[PDB]
Amino acid sequence: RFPALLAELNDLLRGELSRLGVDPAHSLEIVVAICKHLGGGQVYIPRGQALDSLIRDLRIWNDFNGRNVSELTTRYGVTFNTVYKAIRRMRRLK
Amino acid sequence: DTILAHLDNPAEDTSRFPALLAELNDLLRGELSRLGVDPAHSLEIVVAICKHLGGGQVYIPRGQALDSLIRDLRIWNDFNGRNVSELTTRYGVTFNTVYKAIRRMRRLK
Amino acid sequence: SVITVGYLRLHQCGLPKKMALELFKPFIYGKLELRGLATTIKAAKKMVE
Amino acid sequence: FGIDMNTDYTLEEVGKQFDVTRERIRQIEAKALRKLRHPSRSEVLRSFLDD
Amino acid sequence: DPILLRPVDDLELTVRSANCLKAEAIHYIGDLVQRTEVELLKTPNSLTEIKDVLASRGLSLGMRLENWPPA
Repeated sequence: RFPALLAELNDLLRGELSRLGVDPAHSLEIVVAICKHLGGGQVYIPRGQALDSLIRDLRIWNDFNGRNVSELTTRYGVTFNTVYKAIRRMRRLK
Repeated sequence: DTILAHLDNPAEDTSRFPALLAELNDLLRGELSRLGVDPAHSLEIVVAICKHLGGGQVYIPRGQALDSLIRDLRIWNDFNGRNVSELTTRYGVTFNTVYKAIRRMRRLK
Repeated sequence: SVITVGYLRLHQCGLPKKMALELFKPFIYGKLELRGLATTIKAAKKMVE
Repeated sequence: FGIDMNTDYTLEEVGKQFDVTRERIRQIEAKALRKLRHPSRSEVLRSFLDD
Repeated sequence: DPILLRPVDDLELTVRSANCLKAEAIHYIGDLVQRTEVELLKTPNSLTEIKDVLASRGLSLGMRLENWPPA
């Protein structure tokens, strides 16, 4: 399992480096870094729901300008209370 | 992103292995500073790692397996179909190693 | 060391710089630690080197 | 590792204390180690690499 | 005045009031303080919750401020 998995990781990493403008051939040491502080066994890296929900709400309130609550509910599939929570959260930051 | 500055501490708020891979972006952004691009782009890569590599679990080796993998990948990245001798000349390896790398590329799905 | 003549005041002696850091080296380590420019003692040793 | 103690204890020696789990304690050690590899606390530790 | 340049976030106002002013897109405390009471009552749903909170902060609507906004 591990050789093919590592190959997929490396090629996807270098493709994203090319997408980000960096040289793809700099992916290898990154996975080597992935080795040096993470080698030893198998770990589960499924979603990381925190950042995904945060970017979701960020896009939600970016779409919000003054009155699009109905459209936000229709598109993102979240009710108005979540919109209120997001607006309060963006009010917290200055 | 942009607001990622304010997100600096909330990025690891009530977090998990994201924070572990936040360490990754540290290294990544360090190399990004080494690379010359702005380090604050690192999060993009890591969130991409979450979307196209996340959802499962992977076992990681420790030794010569990754050495063979990196040698073979640096061999096969320049293959165009008619440059086997070019690979042998450039990478200082015999025809056996480059042909094995080509077979590695062929046998995958 | 060898002795030599000096303009100095009556209570002053000319100490060369090379031996000054060697003699007070532990004091340099302590002052560097308290001043915060050295994270660890061996880092201070490298710095004085 | 037996730090601050007269002796160390193996996986089976620590299993009988808290829980007999074999891979779980190993991954606990691995998680603690990778947490200690974070460049937020390990900046001072890295200096000790030369010795 | 160190309050005119501050945004409307420093009011700790009610949810209904925090929603009504977004319809007119008020971003500065000076922007709302320039607006008088005779025209802010047309929006639906506030009339009993602004004077007290503004007086607690030493401000009152209807005042005239020049060079606004100073950017």
